[PDB]
Amino acid sequence: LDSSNIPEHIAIIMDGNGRWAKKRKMPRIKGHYEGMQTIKKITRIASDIGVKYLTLYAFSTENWSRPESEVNYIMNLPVNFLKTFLPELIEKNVKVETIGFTDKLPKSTIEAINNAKEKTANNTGLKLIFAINYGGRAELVHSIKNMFDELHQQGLNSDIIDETYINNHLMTKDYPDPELLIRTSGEQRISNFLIWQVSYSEFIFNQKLWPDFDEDELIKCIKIYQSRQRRFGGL
Amino acid sequence: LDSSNIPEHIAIIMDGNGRWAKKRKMPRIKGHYEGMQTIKKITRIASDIGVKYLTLYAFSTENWSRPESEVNYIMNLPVNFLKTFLPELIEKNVKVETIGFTDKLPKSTIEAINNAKEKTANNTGLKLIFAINYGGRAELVHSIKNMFDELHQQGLNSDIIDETYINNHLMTKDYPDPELLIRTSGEQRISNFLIWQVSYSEFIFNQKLWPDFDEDELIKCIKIYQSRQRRFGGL
Ligand SMILES: CC(C)=CCC/C(C)=C/CC/C(C)=C/COP(=O)(O)OP(=O)(O)O
Ligand SMILES: CC(C)=CCC/C(C)=C/CC/C(C)=C/COP(=O)(O)OP(=O)(O)O
Ligand SMILES: [Mg+2]
Ligand SMILES: [Mg+2]
Repeated sequence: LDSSNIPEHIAIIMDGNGRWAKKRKMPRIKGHYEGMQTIKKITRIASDIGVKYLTLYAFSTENWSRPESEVNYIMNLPVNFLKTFLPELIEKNVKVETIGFTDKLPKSTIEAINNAKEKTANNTGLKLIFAINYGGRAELVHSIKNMFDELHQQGLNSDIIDETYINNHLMTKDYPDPELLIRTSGEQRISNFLIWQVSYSEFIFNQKLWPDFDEDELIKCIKIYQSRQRRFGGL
Repeated sequence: LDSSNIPEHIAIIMDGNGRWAKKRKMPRIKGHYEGMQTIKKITRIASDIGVKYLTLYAFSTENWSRPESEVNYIMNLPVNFLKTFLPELIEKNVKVETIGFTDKLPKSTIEAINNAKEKTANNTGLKLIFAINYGGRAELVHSIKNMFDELHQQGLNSDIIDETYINNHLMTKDYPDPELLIRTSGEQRISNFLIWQVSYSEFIFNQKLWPDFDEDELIKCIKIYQSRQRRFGGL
């Protein structure tokens, strides 16, 4: 890797958990258990190579359509993840954050995530950002409702609204846009993830199912990214 | 092709014109001339197989950064395209439309496009939609400014705003979202194209440079699309 060109913000769509379990004739939830564990692997390497922000698509606003047993299992898994891994996150200087409508989560999940946020609030290393009950269209709807009230309450007109003003009212207002979006499993689509923020991101569609995605694969994606030629509409 | 599953709306990022000319040691504008001609090829096949909407990314809000000679050439090419091809568009029942901030175009280009719009306004076949001076972030900024005024002038609160209401205030309010987004040249990014509307589109990153993209290649992309398994967040 060119150590002077580590991306600041990698976003990942963690797809293929279900297929990983079905290849092994196991229930879909087993694939989610293993995908939860794989988050720990990827968090370690991203932190050790100096990525600043890692956003993971854990549960979309459309995933409520799935069987309740699967929704409940995914929504409970942060409790298991933090019980075993929070001490290492604190020691590695990682700061835990979320984006999405996290008030809809089980109360025990809200409590475990709030505890992890408070215990890492002053950490200055990798920001590990879980997008949970998150979707780009609903993010924009919410941000638009807030900008409408804010401008009216500040006695302002919509002439102030520009692309920059929108950036600063999104759930991702404190993060740069990702340079790199990775999706595993070989699907080629963004599925409502960060749709405003990925306007000029490089995309990598990695063929491994998420539970098989490991440190070496992350490094291979970064090396591919370092070969891309970004132009932002110019020459 | 499965004739019962022709996508209704294909969106295409027409990339690689510059590289096509540079491979031949020709100026970049020559590649744009040839890309203009290739639009005619693709319009014919899309219309003959029964695609309903074809949106082409002709000039982005970021492409103003490019050399003025190149911007002027691209902005003038619709005049040449319509002079030679408008009669065939009228006979093929195609309806010409645009999205973007088309008031910024040369006056002779505005006149030629307005003439083509008027002469095809009642056509019921393929909608051939040029995205010219178009970008998804600026589209959203403009739509947001309009929704803020509309709600205030109708004595409404922002509680009405939902994903549907946004769809109905975009430049693409009269089009379904594309099932398929194709980008030529092997770049893997969306570059501000239709960023709200492609939330669940299938992506195909075709390796041909745009002037080499032909009917056979379009049909191959549709056959790939017909093999994709779309899930919209569910199982
Ligand atoms: C700390 C924390 C957030 C833990 C929870 C992590 C976790 C298990 C997120 C689920 C991610 C998800 C919906 C993957 C999609 O694979 P898929 O089900 O679509 O797989 P398929 O396409 O092969 O069926
Ligand atoms: C009717 C009508 C709208 C005519 C005009 C069509 C036309 C020539 C559009 C230009 C499309 C464009 C900016 C392609 C990008 O290739 P690129 O310049 O980025 O190629 P490169 O990446 O290989 O340099
Ligand atoms: Mg999936
Ligand atoms: Mg290009």
